[PDB]
Amino acid sequence: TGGSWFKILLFYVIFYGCLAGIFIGTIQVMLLTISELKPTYQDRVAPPGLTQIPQIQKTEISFRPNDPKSYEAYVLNIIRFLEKYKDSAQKDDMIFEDCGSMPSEPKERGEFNHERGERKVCRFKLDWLGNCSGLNDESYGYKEGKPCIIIKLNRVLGFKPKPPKNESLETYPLTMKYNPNVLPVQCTGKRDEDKDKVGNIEYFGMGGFYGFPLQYYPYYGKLLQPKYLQPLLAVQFTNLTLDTEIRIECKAYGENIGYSEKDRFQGRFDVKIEVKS
Amino acid sequence: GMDLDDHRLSNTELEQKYGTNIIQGLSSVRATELLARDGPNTLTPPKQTPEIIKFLKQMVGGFSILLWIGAALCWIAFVIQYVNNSASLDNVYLGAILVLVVILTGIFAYYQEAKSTNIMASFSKMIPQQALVIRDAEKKVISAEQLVVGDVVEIKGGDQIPADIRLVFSQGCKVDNSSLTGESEPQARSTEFTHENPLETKNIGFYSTTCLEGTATGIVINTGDRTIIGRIASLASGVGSEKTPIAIEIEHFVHIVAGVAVSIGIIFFITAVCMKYYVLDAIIFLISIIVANVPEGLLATVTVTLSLTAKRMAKKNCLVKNLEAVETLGSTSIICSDKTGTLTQNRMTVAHLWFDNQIFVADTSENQTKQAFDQSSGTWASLSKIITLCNRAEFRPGQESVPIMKRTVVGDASETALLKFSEVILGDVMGIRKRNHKVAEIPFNSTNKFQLSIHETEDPNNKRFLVVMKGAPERILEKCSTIMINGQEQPLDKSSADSFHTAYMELGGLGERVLGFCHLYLPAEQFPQSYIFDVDSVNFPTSNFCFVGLLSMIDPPRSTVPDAVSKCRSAGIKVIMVTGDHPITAKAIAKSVGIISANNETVEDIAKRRNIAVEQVNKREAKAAVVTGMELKDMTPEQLDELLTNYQEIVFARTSPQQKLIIVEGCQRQDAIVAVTGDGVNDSPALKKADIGIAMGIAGSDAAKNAADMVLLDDNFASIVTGVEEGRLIFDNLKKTIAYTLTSNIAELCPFLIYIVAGLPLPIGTITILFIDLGTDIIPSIALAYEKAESDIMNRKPRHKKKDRLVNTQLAIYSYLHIGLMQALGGFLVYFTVYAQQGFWPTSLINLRVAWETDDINDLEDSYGQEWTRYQRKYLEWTGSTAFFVAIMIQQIADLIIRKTRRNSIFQQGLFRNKVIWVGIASQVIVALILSYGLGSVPALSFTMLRVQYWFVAVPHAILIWVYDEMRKLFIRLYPGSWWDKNMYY
Ligand SMILES: CCCCCCCC/C=C/CCCCCCCC(=O)OC[C@H](COP(=O)(O)OCC[N+](C)(C)C)OC(=O)CCCCCCC/C=C/CCCCCCCC
Ligand SMILES: CCCCCCCC/C=C\CCCCCCCC(=O)O[C@H](COC(=O)CCCCCCC/C=C/CCCCCCCC)COP(=O)(O)OCC[N+](C)(C)C
Ligand SMILES: CC(C)CCC[C@@H](C)[C@H]1CC[C@H]2[C@@H]3CC=C4C[C@@H](O)CC[C@]4(C)[C@H]3CC[C@]12C
Ligand SMILES: CC(C)CCC[C@@H](C)[C@H]1CC[C@H]2[C@@H]3CC=C4C[C@@H](O)CC[C@]4(C)[C@H]3CC[C@]12C
Ligand SMILES: *[C@@H]1O[C@H](CO)[C@@H](O)[C@H](O)[C@H]1NC(C)=O
Ligand code: ALF
Ligand SMILES: [K+]
Ligand SMILES: [K+]
Ligand SMILES: [K+]
Ligand SMILES: [Mg+2]
Repeated sequence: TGGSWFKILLFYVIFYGCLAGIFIGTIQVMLLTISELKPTYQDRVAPPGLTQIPQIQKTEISFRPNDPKSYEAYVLNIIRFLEKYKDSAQKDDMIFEDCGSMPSEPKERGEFNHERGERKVCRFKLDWLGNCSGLNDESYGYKEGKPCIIIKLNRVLGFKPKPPKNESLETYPLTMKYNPNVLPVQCTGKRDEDKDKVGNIEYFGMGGFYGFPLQYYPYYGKLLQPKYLQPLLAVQFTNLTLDTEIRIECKAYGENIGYSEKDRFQGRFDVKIEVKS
Repeated sequence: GMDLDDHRLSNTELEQKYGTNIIQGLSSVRATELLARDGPNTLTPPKQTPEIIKFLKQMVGGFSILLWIGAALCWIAFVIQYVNNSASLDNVYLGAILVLVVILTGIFAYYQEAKSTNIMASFSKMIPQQALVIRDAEKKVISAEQLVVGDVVEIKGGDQIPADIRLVFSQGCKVDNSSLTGESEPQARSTEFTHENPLETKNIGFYSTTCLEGTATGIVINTGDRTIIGRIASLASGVGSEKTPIAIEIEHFVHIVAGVAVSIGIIFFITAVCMKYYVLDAIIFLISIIVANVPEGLLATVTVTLSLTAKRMAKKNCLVKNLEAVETLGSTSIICSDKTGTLTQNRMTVAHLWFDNQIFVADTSENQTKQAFDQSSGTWASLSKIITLCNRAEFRPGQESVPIMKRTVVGDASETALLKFSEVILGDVMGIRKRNHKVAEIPFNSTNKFQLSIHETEDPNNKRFLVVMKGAPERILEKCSTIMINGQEQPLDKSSADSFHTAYMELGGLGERVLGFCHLYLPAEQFPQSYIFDVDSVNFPTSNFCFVGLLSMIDPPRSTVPDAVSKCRSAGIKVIMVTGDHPITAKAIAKSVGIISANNETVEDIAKRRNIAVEQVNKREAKAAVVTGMELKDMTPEQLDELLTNYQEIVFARTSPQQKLIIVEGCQRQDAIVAVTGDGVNDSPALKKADIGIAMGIAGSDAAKNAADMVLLDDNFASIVTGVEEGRLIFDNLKKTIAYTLTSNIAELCPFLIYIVAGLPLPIGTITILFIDLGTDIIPSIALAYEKAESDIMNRKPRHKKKDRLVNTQLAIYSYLHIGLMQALGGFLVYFTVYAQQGFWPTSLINLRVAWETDDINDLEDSYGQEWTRYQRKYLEWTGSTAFFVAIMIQQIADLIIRKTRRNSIFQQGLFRNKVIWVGIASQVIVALILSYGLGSVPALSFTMLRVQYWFVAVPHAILIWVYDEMRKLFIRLYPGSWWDKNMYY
């Protein structure tokens, strides 16, 4: 009947309202515990991953230098990423500070508290990415056999990378080791066969060192330190076999940095490049 | 189907009809032609479907259709994944799991699916192999199969009748029709048309019946299936393929669940299609919905609980052939029971004996050791002596320690009854009989209806002759000159004759075989000790006797039968007695047992009391009715329905097996579950037709056991009430288990709907819900079946089959909406807690699934600006799924706690009363711990190790569920029928 329907509908409305109220109350109580400054746990994102700028589909970079459309996607994506790194975007000194042009020790900029307002960010100029800044170079590197990829380290809040100790020889004599304020990064053929065809690799970083300067870290979470610019390391090959697909792996070496077999992008690369003549 | 019975025909008419001669008989060539035309004289076995066909048919019953559809969708999704290269897999696992679940459910259902088999083998003891038939005017032993209608057959004593024959030359032939009527009393045979009904014609022998004594010659009139036994076998075997009430309720529940699942799947598939969704995601979501909506372990749990109840009942000496028969009993509305052998010991015994002008009552128990009925009074010694000496029955050798009631006696039924009585009361008659040198003259004949035996007393003082006489009371009285009362032999007078006549009338009206006992003393003057005697009745007198006592035999009911009948009637079950015995005995036994109440009276009784014609008395007053076979024969179905509706207590007498089946069908037409109890071949059709058929163990025939769903090995009638209680309890516990499973079904279902709608990261995977269904919910579901009764089960009336269903709307509404949503909310709280602590706030998860699942993206930004790789995102997703599963388990613990009672509070029922509940809780916790740590330690099946706090996040929601359910039940108890009991109660 109409009356019974009204009574039942009223009961269900009240019951569901109470259920929703309890759910939202429990959610708010839980949220009170978490802090907007720093995450409660960093188990999953503890060891930062390594990622490339071109953002390619399946770790494959295949293009023909003759046809612009082949590399237009990569060039556009690289430009989109690098847009915020232009010197014009850092003209404001209220939040950007001209930090040392030479790698320095990580600089603690305070604690994770709402006091001290915001934090300043060490600016990063595109000039250090020689041959890949795009200032003088056109289409960056994607001319005949000159692929260029920008390597960046995944942002982890309150993370200070530790360069490998000089106790053990990392690799071939680096000469410019400078472990105090640089995190080494190296790129080599994935398998023995690839090393023959990969040719040579050119690294462009801040001050000429092949790694991320430590002065930029630690990151402060995009709330205390908005507009944060992470350091970049541009890699350009400039010589590799034509019409042959090369598997290239880039690795970041550090005592703090870790690796995993399950996760291929945890401090390592798996990138395949093929320049179709 | 030759229903045109022909027994009124004379010998010449039979010869003309069948073209045969009594002297000549059928010719060999004619016999062969008739064999070719009609066929062999054998019962054709019924067609049995191969067990393999049944097993395969079991692969589509229940939810198996939905599971097959899900497996097909999983295969399609895997093919699509292979085409668009993706090594994710995880779909082949789902398909294999679904196929295995289907196979397991099919096996369980098959083991639960009745017994099948055949009943023709039961007639092996009957159906004699060979017979004597006259061919070409000569007698030759021929196999019964070759026997054909028309030929002349001769039957001696102690052999089975070769086929349905019409006796033509019978000399004192006696036959046993226990197969047809169910009564073992020998029936006299003759060659004249006595009764119109062929079953009682008295001049037709029946196939498979036994000729007790005498010789007769008959002409075959039916063979094979055309015989009465053949038709009974056809009815017993052919019919009997129907669904039990529990199966119907399970089918209704399956229909409800499948309809809900299909409707939700269609609606949300259309919605996803109209939301710009790839067919791959649509099929994945469809598979998830199908898995969530189908309770996989419910049917297997039901089978297991039924098996457990069957095991307990078998331990109670109540064998259960068909598994569903445990539930079928209980919820029964009508009980049609056989009189002889079922409600009665089937052993003729003396019940009442009248002497000294007053009635005594004698114990009729089968296990009774002795009884006393004013034995101290005089006139008892003479009766004891007359009973002991005037008897011919003897105990079989080797029965020293065997109980006297359970002993075997070689003699007439009445003679055996008197022998048992004398042994119980007097003592060892062998010594007493030996003491007296009985004279071989013991003449007894049917026409005489009296038998006398001359004896000489063993008393040294008297040492005189003692003559003992018993027989029909009337002729015994008219051979009685005086009656001995308390020793003195008072001369027979008008007053004494009137008292004797009244006592005989009352005893006969109680449906008892009354026999008169009298003896005379022979002084030595007339007949000296050496005087020789002749059995020709010429050497001794045969009149002027001294009547002593009178006694009757009733074949009393079983000791426990009356109490069981009273309890069944008090439980709201209507008890109807259908018997093939005479109406007087049936009515007497019904009154004694309690089928007919003492105050209740029949229309004939009312007319007799008012001394008016039967038609004059209005039928409204009469509350009991006794219907003979003929009245039921000439009764339209509407009249039968009206009779069943109007009369609370009904007794059917002189009913053939077809009439028993008709009565059962008429009872079933009133939307009533009928249970039939029998122990005879004539009960086979009724046992098959009835919803549940109980056959007596020791006294039951092989046919009754083969056609019976339940067997009482110990022949105790209280097993009926025990089974009623067990069935009602099983029904309640099944309701509880079904609700328990449905709650978790909805709890699993909700997350997928939210995932599709709001685009959150997958809160829970399909494999996780499969583990919930086939893991933690098994032991609790079985434990819920051990719950004790909340109230008095018997007090409630039987549940209506139509109005009351196992799964009703209130149960589904409560399980799906009320409790399912609470568990979904608790799981979502745990899920949001898991995600937020890692840097993903709840508001950032909206519409994030598309980017979350993109394998190309390895720098997804969270609420704190951190970047996540693809693998880390999926590991966090697995952690959230595991947390959701653990929350569901934690809330299912409280779900079980609340579900263990439907009306009582947990305080009244007792938390620790049922230990299987705690076993199930421990099983849930152990399974969750294993799946979270053992599995998941190495990430597998979307399981990952959980932090400690994630186990206890959902506890408050479980507490809230328990509090809400307790408040609901409290308000139900406080206010019965106040719009809260009507709606909230399930
Ligand atoms: C948006 C996504 C939501 C997902 C949440 C889960 C939704 C799943 C819900 C499932 C509900 C299934 C209902 C099953 C019905 C069984 C049908 C049936 O065979 O029942 C038998 C009954 C017999 O009754 P009786 O004679 O014993 O009664 C006697 C009454 N006395 C006491 C007054 C005499 O027949 C009846 O009563 C008539 C029963 C009629 C049932 C009408 C159902 C109407 C619609 C329900 C949809 C629910 C939507 C919920 C949305 C929630 C969003 C938050
Ligand atoms: C069928 C679906 C029907 C419902 C659809 C609802 C759609 C809602 C979508 C958008 C509305 C956004 C408007 C508010 C945003 C701005 C304010 C704000 O963002 O405040 C937010 C907080 O909020 C609140 O306190 C109130 C709680 C809001 C909870 C929202 C949960 C959304 C999830 C919904 C799925 C539920 C599924 C349930 C299924 C059950 C089936 C039976 C932001 O807090 P925070 O993260 O910065 O806190 C950081 C920590 N602290 C606060 C200490 C600084
Ligand atoms: C809020 C809207 C959009 C969705 C939920 C609507 C709820 C209130 C509806 C959906 C199904 C409805 C129920 C369907 C069936 C019955 C059984 C009937 O004998 C009494 C009413 C009752 C119990 C209804 C009550 C109201 C109900 C629960
Ligand atoms: C808004 C949307 C999600 C609500 C969906 C509710 C659907 C699934 C509900 C509402 C009414 C329900 C039906 C009510 C009656 C019957 C008849 C029964 O013999 C089979 C189940 C079936 C067919 C039910 C299936 C589930 C059902 C269709
Ligand atoms: C790359 O940069 C170097 C200077 O660092 C310059 O000499 C060279 O010409 C550049 N490459 C090309 C192709 O011009
Ligand atoms: F004992 Al019956 F029919 F009376 F089987
Ligand atoms: K399910
Ligand atoms: K049956
Ligand atoms: K379930
Ligand atoms: Mg019987």
